Parts: sequence; C-alpha cells; structure tokens
Amino acid sequence: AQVINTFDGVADYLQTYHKLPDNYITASEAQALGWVASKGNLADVAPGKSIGGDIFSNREGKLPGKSGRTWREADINYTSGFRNSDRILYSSDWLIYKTTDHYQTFTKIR
Amino acid sequence: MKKAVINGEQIRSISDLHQTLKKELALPEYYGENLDALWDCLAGWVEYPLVLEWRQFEQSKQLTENGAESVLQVFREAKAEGCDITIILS
Repeated sequence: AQVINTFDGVADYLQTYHKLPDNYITASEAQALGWVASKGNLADVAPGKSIGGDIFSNREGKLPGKSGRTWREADINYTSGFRNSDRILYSSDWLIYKTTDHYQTFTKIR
Repeated sequence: MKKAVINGEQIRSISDLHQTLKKELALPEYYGENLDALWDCLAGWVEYPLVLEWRQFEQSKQLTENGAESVLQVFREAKAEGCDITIILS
C-alpha cells in the first residue's frame, strides 16, 4: 500500500477520514521510540513514519482563526534522515493549508 | 550540551536576531526566520540539552520591536513542554 505523504494524498485523507494516515506519529510518540532529532534517526526507530499530528499554534497568525478552531501540522514529502521544510496545516473544522518554505508563506489547498 | 549565546547589544534588527539563532542553534539552511519556524526547530531539529545565554536582553528589545520577547517566549514554551533548555537572562 502507498505510504501517504504528499500534499494531496494527506489532504484528501484528512478530509475523507478526519484523521491522519497511519504513517504519522507525534514528536512525543517518536521520542518514546528513540527518536533524537539532532541525530536524524527517525527512519531507524520508526521505519516508514513521518512526524505529524501535533498542535500548530499559528504563532505568526497567518492562518485564519475562529472561535473553536485549533490547528495541527504534519510533515510532507519526508521519507528518512533530517526533516525538510514542507508541512501541511489542518484545522479542527478541516480547512487545509500548506507551506513549502518553513512557515514563511501558506497556500490554502482545501 | 549545545550552548547558544545572544549578545543583545549587537542585535540591530529582527533579522539579526533570527540569523544569530540560525548560527547558534545550528538550524537548517531552510530556516524560515519566524516564530513557527523557530518552534518547529526546537521541537524537531535542535540538539539537547541546550543552554541559551541571552545577554543585554533589554537592548535586544530596542531594535527588534516585539521580536525579542516573542522569541524568548517560544523558548520558554518549548521548555514548558519538556525540551531540556536552560535559559540564562543577563
């Protein structure tokens, strides 16, 4: 089965099933398996997994806010080694944005 | 341990602050120089334990607008989540 890690694959998955695909694990879950971010060993302790599902605090206020809305984020285009600059951002009401420039700019994709 | 030092009197803009963080924390070359990017790098890039010594904090506020305080707060929130960060404010 496909390892779903692209902008469209993950966005469609989120809107269709209201959860991330099974290849995503949170930073804390990855650290419980032995992930040490500065070692770049995520694929060694959690083969086929990508970091995703943590709370995204939208610190620069670039994504639209609303009463009751919270956001989360996940890594996109990751397969092994050190993390890259691509992320999907998704809200509790299923709006979906992406960044490919490490949160400098966002594009709405759902 | 990873040690990082900000000499607050040398920070003449928010750009200087983010470029200093990029060097001192050995951040990725793609570093986005913004608060969500700094948060991401504390959460999933930077080496721990980390010791940040931020000297002349008041002077670094002068030329960064509200940047110095918001950056400090990102470090404190990361520490609050369990990152092993020691912050020395002078």
